Amino acid sequence: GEVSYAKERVRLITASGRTHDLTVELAVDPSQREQGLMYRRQMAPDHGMLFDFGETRPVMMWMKNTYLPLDMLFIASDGTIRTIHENAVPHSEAIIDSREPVAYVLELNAGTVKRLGVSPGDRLEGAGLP
Amino acid sequence: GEVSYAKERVRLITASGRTHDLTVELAVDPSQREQGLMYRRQMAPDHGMLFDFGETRPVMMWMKNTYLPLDMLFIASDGTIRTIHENAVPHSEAIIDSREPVAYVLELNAGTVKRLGVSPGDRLEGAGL
Ligand SMILES: [Cl-]
Ligand SMILES: [Cl-]
Repeated sequence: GEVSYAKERVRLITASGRTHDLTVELAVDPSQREQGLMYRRQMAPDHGMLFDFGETRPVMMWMKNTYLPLDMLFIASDGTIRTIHENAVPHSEAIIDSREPVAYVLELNAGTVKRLGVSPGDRLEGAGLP
Repeated sequence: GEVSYAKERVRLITASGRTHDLTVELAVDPSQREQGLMYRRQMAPDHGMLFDFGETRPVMMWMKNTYLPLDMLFIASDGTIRTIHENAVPHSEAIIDSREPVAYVLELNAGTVKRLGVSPGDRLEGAGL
């Protein structure tokens, strides 16, 4: 049938203590993680996709077939945001490497990191996290 | 400046032991309490506003300039939910009384109390509760 994703409420917590909720689709399967947000033409400002690699290891992301400009947050197993790549470029096959082992990647609309005042070292929290 | 409130994670804890997390904005001076949730057209199911009266006394609420239907929970200083008025009516000037003295009111989307299985006697916990 139609591809489905588990959804969940997560929150970004910043160093200032500010909290902001998001609704994310969980990309768990290999096909879900590879398809990512390909072909989607819209996505609400507080919605994103949380890629759950099921292990801690470096990861590689790209923008192949992706129309929405995105911010990418590379996240440790304890929810710490290690690095952030803002304004990934639609359609680009340039690899964006995590540069170090991580457990998750959060993709949000481009500009979301700025809108929410998020920085590396801030945290994502939710059901499995930390 | 953009209107802001201190914004907190709080948790409803039912008598049966179930927990439900929320993020609430804190209305803590007279102007904030009198204007809390006016104008808003949308609010997530797990969001609300916590009105902090700075003391324990009878309180009075209404729905002037309020577009969202809301559930009101009247809460003691220790976080115990004393009474609940579900399904307050957008724009209604009807005055909703705690009757007894309380320290807080939590406003949620209408129907939230029923959806979460919350009752009088249940508890709200957070930083400060
Ligand atoms: Cl801040
Ligand atoms: Cl779409």
